[PDB]
Amino acid sequence: LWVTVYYGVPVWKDAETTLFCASDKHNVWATHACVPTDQEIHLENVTEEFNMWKNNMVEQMHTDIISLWDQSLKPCVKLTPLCVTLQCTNVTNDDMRGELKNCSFNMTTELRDKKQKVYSLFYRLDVVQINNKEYRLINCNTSAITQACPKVSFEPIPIHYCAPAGFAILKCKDKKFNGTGPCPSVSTVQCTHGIKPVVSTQLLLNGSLAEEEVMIRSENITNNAKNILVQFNTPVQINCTRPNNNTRKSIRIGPGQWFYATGDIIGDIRQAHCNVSKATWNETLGKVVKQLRKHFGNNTIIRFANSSGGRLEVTTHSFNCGGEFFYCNTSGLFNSTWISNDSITLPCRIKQIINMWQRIGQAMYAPPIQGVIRCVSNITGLILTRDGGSTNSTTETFRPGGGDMRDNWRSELYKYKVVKIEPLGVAPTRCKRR
Amino acid sequence: LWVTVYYGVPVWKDAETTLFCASDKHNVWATHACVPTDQEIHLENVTEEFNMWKNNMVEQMHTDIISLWDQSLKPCVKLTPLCVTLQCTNVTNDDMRGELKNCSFNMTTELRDKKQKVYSLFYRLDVVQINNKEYRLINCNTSAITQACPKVSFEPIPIHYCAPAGFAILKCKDKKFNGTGPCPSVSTVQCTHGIKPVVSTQLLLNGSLAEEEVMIRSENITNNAKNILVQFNTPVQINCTRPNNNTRKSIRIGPGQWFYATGDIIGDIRQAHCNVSKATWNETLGKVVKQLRKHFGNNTIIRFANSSGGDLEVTTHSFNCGGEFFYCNTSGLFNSTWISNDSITLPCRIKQIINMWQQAMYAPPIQGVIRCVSNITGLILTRDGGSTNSTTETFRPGGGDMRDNWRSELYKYKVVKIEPLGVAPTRCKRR
Amino acid sequence: LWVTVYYGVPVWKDAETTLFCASDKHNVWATHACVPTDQEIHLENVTEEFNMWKNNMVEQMHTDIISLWDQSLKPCVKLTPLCVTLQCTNVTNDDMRGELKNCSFNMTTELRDKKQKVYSLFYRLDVVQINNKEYRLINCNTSAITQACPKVSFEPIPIHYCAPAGFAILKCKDKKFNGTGPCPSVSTVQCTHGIKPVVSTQLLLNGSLAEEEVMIRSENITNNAKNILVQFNTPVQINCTRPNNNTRKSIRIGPGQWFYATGDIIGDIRQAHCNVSKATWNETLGKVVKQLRKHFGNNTIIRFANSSGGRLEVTTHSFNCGGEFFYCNTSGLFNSTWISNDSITLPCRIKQIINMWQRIGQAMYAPPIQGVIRCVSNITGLILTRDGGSTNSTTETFRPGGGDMRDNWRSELYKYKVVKIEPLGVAPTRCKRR
Amino acid sequence: KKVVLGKKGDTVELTCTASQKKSIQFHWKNSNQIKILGNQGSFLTKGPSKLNDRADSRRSLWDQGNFPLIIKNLKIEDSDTYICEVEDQKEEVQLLVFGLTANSDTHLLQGQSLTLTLESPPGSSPSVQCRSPRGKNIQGGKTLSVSQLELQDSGTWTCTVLQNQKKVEFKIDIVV
Amino acid sequence: FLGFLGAAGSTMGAASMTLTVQARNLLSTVWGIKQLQARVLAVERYLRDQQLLGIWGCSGKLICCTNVPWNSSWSNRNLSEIWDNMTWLQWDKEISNYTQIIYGLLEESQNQQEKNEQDLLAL
Amino acid sequence: FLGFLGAAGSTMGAASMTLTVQARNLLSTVWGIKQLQARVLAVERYLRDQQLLGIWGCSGKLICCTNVPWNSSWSNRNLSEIWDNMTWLQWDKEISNYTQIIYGLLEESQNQQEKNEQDLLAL
Amino acid sequence: FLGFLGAAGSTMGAASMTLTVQARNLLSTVWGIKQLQARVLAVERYLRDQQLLGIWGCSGKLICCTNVPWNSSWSNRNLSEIWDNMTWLQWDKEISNYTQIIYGLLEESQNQQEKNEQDLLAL
Ligand SMILES: *[C@@H]1O[C@H](CO)[C@@H](O[C@@H]2O[C@H](CO)[C@@H](O[C@@H]3O[C@H](CO)[C@@H](O)[C@H](O)[C@@H]3O)[C@H](O)[C@H]2NC(C)=O)[C@H](O)[C@H]1NC(C)=O
Ligand SMILES: *[C@@H]1O[C@H](CO)[C@@H](O)[C@H](O)[C@H]1NC(C)=O
Ligand SMILES: *[C@@H]1O[C@H](CO)[C@@H](O)[C@H](O)[C@H]1NC(C)=O
Ligand SMILES: *[C@@H]1O[C@H](CO)[C@@H](O)[C@H](O)[C@H]1NC(C)=O
Ligand SMILES: *[C@@H]1O[C@H](CO)[C@@H](O)[C@H](O)[C@H]1NC(C)=O
Ligand SMILES: *[C@@H]1O[C@H](CO)[C@@H](O)[C@H](O)[C@H]1NC(C)=O
Ligand SMILES: *[C@@H]1O[C@H](CO)[C@@H](O)[C@H](O)[C@H]1NC(C)=O
Ligand SMILES: *[C@@H]1O[C@H](CO)[C@@H](O)[C@H](O)[C@H]1NC(C)=O
Ligand SMILES: *[C@@H]1O[C@H](CO)[C@@H](O)[C@H](O)[C@H]1NC(C)=O
Ligand SMILES: *[C@@H]1O[C@H](CO)[C@@H](O)[C@H](O)[C@H]1NC(C)=O
Ligand SMILES: *[C@@H]1O[C@H](CO)[C@@H](O)[C@H](O)[C@H]1NC(C)=O
Ligand SMILES: *[C@@H]1O[C@H](CO)[C@@H](O)[C@H](O)[C@H]1NC(C)=O
Repeated sequence: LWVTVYYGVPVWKDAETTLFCASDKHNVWATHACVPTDQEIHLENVTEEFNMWKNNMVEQMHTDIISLWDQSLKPCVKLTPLCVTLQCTNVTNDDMRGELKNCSFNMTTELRDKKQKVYSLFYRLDVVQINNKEYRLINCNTSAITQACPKVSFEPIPIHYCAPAGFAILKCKDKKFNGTGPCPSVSTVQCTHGIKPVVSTQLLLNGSLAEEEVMIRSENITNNAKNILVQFNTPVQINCTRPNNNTRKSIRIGPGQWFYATGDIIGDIRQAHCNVSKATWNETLGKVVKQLRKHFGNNTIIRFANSSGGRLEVTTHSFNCGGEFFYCNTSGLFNSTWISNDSITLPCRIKQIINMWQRIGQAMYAPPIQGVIRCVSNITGLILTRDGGSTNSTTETFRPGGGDMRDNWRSELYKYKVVKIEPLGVAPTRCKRR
Repeated sequence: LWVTVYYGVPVWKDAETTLFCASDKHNVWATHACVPTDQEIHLENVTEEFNMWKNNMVEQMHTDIISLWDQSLKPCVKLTPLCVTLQCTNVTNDDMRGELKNCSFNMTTELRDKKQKVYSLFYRLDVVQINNKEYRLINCNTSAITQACPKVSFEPIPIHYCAPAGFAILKCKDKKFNGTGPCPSVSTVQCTHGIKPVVSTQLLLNGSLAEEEVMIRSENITNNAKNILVQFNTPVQINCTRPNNNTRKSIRIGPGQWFYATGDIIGDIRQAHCNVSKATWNETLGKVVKQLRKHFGNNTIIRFANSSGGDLEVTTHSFNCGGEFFYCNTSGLFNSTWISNDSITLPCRIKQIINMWQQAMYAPPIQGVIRCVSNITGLILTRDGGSTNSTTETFRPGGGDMRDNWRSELYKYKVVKIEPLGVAPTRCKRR
Repeated sequence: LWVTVYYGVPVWKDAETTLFCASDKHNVWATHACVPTDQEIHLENVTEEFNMWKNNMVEQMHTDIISLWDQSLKPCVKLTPLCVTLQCTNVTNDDMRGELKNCSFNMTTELRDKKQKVYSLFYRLDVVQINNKEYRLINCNTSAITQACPKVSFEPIPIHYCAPAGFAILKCKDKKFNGTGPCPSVSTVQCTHGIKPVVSTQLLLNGSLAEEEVMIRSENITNNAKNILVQFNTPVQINCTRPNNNTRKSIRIGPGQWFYATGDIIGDIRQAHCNVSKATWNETLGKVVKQLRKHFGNNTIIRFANSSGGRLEVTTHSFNCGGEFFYCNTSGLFNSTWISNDSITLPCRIKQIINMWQRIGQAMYAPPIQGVIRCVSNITGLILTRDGGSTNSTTETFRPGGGDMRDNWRSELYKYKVVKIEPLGVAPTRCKRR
Repeated sequence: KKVVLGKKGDTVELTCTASQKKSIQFHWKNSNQIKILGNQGSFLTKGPSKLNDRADSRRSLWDQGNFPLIIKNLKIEDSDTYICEVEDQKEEVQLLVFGLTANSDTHLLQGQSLTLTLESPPGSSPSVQCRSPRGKNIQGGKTLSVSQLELQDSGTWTCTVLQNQKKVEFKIDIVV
Repeated sequence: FLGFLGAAGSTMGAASMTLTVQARNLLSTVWGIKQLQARVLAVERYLRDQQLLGIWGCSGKLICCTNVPWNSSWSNRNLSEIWDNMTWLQWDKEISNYTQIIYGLLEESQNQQEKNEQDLLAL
Repeated sequence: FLGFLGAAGSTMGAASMTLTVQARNLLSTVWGIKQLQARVLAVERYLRDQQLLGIWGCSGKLICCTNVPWNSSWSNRNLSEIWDNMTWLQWDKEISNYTQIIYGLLEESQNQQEKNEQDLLAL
Repeated sequence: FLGFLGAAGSTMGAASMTLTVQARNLLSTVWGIKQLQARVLAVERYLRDQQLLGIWGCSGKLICCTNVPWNSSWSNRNLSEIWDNMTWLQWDKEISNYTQIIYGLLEESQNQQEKNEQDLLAL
């Protein structure tokens, strides 16, 4: 029984490392630079301690997404000359009254000493008046606006996070996993499938669903200060569009630099509205509330209210379908009381100057999309925030929250975990080296 | 018979990889990054199948030169403020009539709230008028001009393309190698020879002369849309100069940002020209005709005509001579008809705001008089499609695709990847 | 006899490698990006030749410091719109009269077509008049001014230079080592002792002291053109302060642009000065002259005079501490002629527009630091320069020189040297492979 | 085999197709393999054809993979097939130039006869379908004639010509 | 083929049978740097294990029994139960606090073996 | 002495004499990253071959004998005309459609030989 | 234990006993790329020496005895003076100008031994 050496033994230790991307038109997330993907191995009698809220993959993905977002904004047009006094008037070709502003401003041409008086349409959320009236862009006193490249697409292309050689990613396949604790059924896949870098709040769009029933995953179900990632088993399809027939007009800011204005509108002016099947949403809410009654008691009243308040990005459901950023008002979704063919319409609002990652001093102007935008997605999860109670009430109010994109991407990298292999193993065995 | 493992056997496969530079004070082609150069081993009894027109090395060198030029231009001055209205008049201090324009504009001084009235001589090909008339920079409504830093030089310095460890570069020494097919004499070199990355059209300059006779290489000689790269054996010298005694005047277009602009032409105004020995050029064209009749028949009339037309960089022999970008009208060179002391002068034109062969870059004026002598080591002819019933084959100078200039120097080379792991049967057996 | 291959022999050769940094708000040297540190192993019986004048580490650290300085100024504000015509007037609220200028100028605003008449306090060394008078920034016709980011601190944080794997760093431990020649006491330490990258002239501040005796180190002690790096054995602490109570005022010069200009001085205006103990400095000068007599004869008259002339950086003791760059006239320190409670006050002048590395076309604007600055530092050495003697005079005159930062960093990297391990060796023995 | 129709004076945009979406060297040639236009790196070279002063390609479109052939001032002799050679293909389109007009420019009276003149390219079979505001949708061969001319017969007749399921609208001058 | 670390729940005998696949899988713009440094990290991590194997006299051998005895206890147990039911992960958990000492003993034993062989080869 | 790839046209037996010449040449801004990535690629490509040699029981060897029989399906040529007339390039071309099978066979033969070895040493 | 380079002053016979200590330390934004290229350079420098060891038939062995005769033209001193008086530094300084021919001799001898072994095993 002398010390013997074994190489290639299957032993791992939890550790953090840099994971590259593999992806099966350019995008803000450079999937073209990712390696071409190709492999699933089951692990018998293994018990692995997972933790969705201490997973380093979430922070790594958030940093990578931010870096890819602000990298693609570097070679694009910089809209510094746009920060001028805009003489704006109401469009007047309707509930979208005043929400489309007709603004004219002095403008530089290819010659430095020649001025030009051009016009462009700006949404009311994109301009703030200065005390026809004088207006300026909403982000002329905080951030430098950098117009997004017209060719670069914002479409979420799936990416796969493959660990480097000598590392493995353990994928828990338990169908009743609350995000924390040992997972008695683990697998081992070198990459991560079904990862879509979608940006949204209060509604996880185009995500990966649960397997059998709606999962309530929270770090602290008792502490109300933490979010509650709900995940759906059956998708709730969302239908919505921008009925306005927009026209994109190119205005020169200077030599070889075009500012794609909003031009003019063709047809009638209609509010951007998001539609969810009322029966589908009601059934999904019933299933979800049945799930929450598990952690709060059967005789506990569950109440759903709209967002409490704050920034428009966290107050309203804000996605980016079609290249135009929506800020849909979800007050008509979470409004009910639960006691033990028609479609709900959501009055969205549209912005163009966006500061996605709550970054101070860096914003982006989204070029208007020509034609009519229609996007169909389906909600695979919610981000609810239980309000603080008085600990003596029967009702519990769950208002959608969010704002932390990491909380969105934690709904996908919850089942994975990166480990470092220790293939060198010492043990006793009846050998003696001659 | 048992399987035996051999590691380190002479076996290679064609592959594409990243080859780094090894050059032999700043140059647009980096000399502070290329590893110092350090060699040739003959390979008997080997025949390797080469291919010029599908070689990855030319594409990689094209990408490298583009990246070097677009990287040495970033820390340079930006000339967006030059986009103003230029009140311009003709200079009158004979051939250069109305070709040098005496513009004068309003330009911002080092102070943001003060203006300065300065004047600069702009070439005719560099200002387009707006209907002393009002002008503007030619590349002002579609691209931003960034002046080339005067402290960096466009001097073509030879660069050796070395293959990384584990790869080898095969060099075909067959002196009658036409660019495609088996080469019966292949040699291995650590790095390629000195490759002067000259930028030129219609006339390969400064290249490596071919031995034996004037070799003609084409991707498909029968096709009338493939550049017929010709490589000489006896170089015909070309003497290109700009007689103007130019002087450089510096304008402050911003804090710490200068703009070197043409000032006053001291002395007479004369046209930029190039001289080629008429007898030597006639002999070289005769040799090219003799070697070209082999692919089209002996009785076919070989005719040379000037460029058919298009952009100025294709229709005229353009090159960099010491900093100033010439555009020489070679109509007097390719003008003959071949059937079975005096010097030719080419009236060249000089542009400052040139369009890069990739955005435009402004070459600052060069102080003094420019003269340079170069070797014409090859042409780039494009055949004119026939009607199949005529016994004439008119060749016109083409070029413009800068990959063809570097394909006349990377023709004998080929990158291979060494695969040293081999298996073969022997009678041996492990105990 | 038969050759035998020994792997891992203690054999090294002189070499140059890319040493990396390691150290224990965001800093200007980006010491956070360095790998955390943790060491010394004595090498008996060995003799190694050291040469600090041919030490590649001083050049490597010079390049590294320059690159670190230039890298942290990229994301900072570019004060191009500061280059305007200033209408300055004298400030009046002692001897500081005609030193601070009250400059009022036209500055752009968040809106491109709007202006803003602001005012600021610029020091007399920051402005040159145009020929109330009209002034302009001093580095306006030669360089582009880039204001240093206010959240980036110029504090000298200790950094360690660790050689990569396969290389070793030798450390001369001879207590009387004169910077050239063999060291009979060498040790192998992976990371340097921790070099504070302090920029200074005429006085090596916060440096590492000698062990036994004040060491005089020169490349050629008989050559007058080579500086004479002095290193003290005991510190001479210097008390530097800026009595003016500065008030920082933010001026918006564009979208997401924040130019920080001096406001109104709260209180009285007094010259910033550096206090040095007179008795301590006299004793230290006595020790320096005692040891320096060994290289010029015991009957030599050693004299100290003020600087010869040149730029303000080399004429006066320039140093940065607290964020405000001082330039201390040091004629009060070097005035003595040595033959065989009170304090010294050195008047200092403060600049804001700096070109630290003597580079043409690049400058920096150090934003004002709020409040009164008090700054305590050690004087651990000088950088003297022997003037050209007549070869027939008994008096030797030394004037503080410097200006080459590599001389400052050669006083810390003097005992160090990087070697390359050659673990493969061949030696004959009676072996024979069977 | 794509076919397009001209109007004898307007422009025509025959487009090559590139699968690599990059600047692949291409060349436009007619049926006799006479070069018309061609890319050379980033510059443009024109072949020694009869379209020296007319042929042109939108140089800004070459990056996306579109290599059009703009032919300004169309002429009746310019009717021929044209070929692309982007990578190795023979993307072939045919251009037909139709010239339709009338001999009686302005001198006309009430109750007279009107005659048209159609100049079809040699080697084509056109079909003219006239349209009039009053409703004489006249159908006939290449040459069309009108026997009734009154004050009611004013207005521009959009007489369009058909060949191979392709239709091109024209305009005519009628002032009464 | 239980898969890459597939036998992590199997017996140590089964794992020792399938060490080869684990041995062969140890080597093979924002994404560009994460790709390059991942490759460098993988190469150096594999080379560290190979070098540690080399200086113990176990180069190129997946299984290499050595002369260093089982000093003290080190959770000795017995050879029968450890390789019949216990899994590799638990076993690594037990002796995680003596690994450096074991490695040092192995290093010194290998150096002693090499010195003795060099001594006896000169006879 | 011939030099790098000197025996590339020589016969198989004659070219097998100079394996070390091709063996020792397998390891050694715009140009900076091209240098760094090329170095990493060369290191990885050398380590791949070294690991393939290691898992075949051929680690640290240039000519390594194995225990896998040579099936006549891959090549029916005899030793005389293999080692006396053909060139290593031709041999690589002939068996290039069977290399994966031979590599896998070497792998399994090596692992069975190893496991038989630890079975033997347990006595 | 003397530590890294601890025996740099000790004699050859005494410094040849701690070769493992100097062997295990041979492998393990302005600062980021410097760290990365330092890692890559260390890996290359270790791998070239390991390849040199493995080419002479000494892979994985610190003290390998080989068949190349010690030519007296390199050093005429006896073993009593070499292994008991001089340390490794002056020895490396002494024969630093004869090392390439020694490396070539070792390479050729190892290749010859490999071919001889393969020929012997075929009987
Ligand atoms: C969730 O996934 C759906 C399905 O992929 C997304 O809808 C898709 O959105 C893209 C982007 O606009 C559509 O592609 C575009 O189509 C138009 C023509 O309609 C074309 O002109 C554009 O160039 C672009 O190709 C795509 O048609 C559409 N698919 C469907 C089935 O509607 C949706 O955007 C995703 N939601 C989120 C929040 O990412
Ligand atoms: C334009 O819209 C604003 C916002 O509702 C409103 O206050 C204003 O009265 C409108 N102007 C006119 C002329 O109706
Ligand atoms: C999650 O589940 C584990 C065990 O399944 C349990 O120990 C833990 O308390 C749960 N936590 C939450 C927040 O549900
Ligand atoms: C809706 O969810 C289903 C569930 O698998 C999925 O197949 C579908 O792709 C989702 N919708 C969209 C637009 O992706
Ligand atoms: C200048 O030269 C141009 C070019 O020939 C000519 O048209 C013009 O009349 C000349 N004179 C002036 C005043 O432009
Ligand atoms: C070109 O100039 C060189 C140097 O003056 C001279 O030797 C050569 O003969 C000239 N050739 C021609 C054609 O002018
Ligand atoms: C400011 O004070 C200096 C001190 O001598 C004086 O020379 C200068 O004229 C003063 N400036 C004004 C505007 O009074
Ligand atoms: C410097 O200031 C310190 C206070 O921090 C004081 O203790 C010391 O005595 C002062 N020294 C001199 C020389 O003024
Ligand atoms: C020297 O160090 C002290 C304390 O660490 C600090 O207050 C002072 O600013 C430093 N001096 C310089 C010149 O950095
Ligand atoms: C020069 O030295 C003398 C010594 O008597 C001293 O009085 C004088 O102040 C010095 N000069 C200075 C400090 O400028
Ligand atoms: C080439 O083949 C001939 C013919 O057998 C032979 O004599 C010669 O040695 C070969 N050369 C090489 C380098 O293998
Ligand atoms: C140093 O040398 C002396 C005399 O040669 C010797 O006695 C001693 O052991 C040596 N020490 C070391 C550490 O080599």
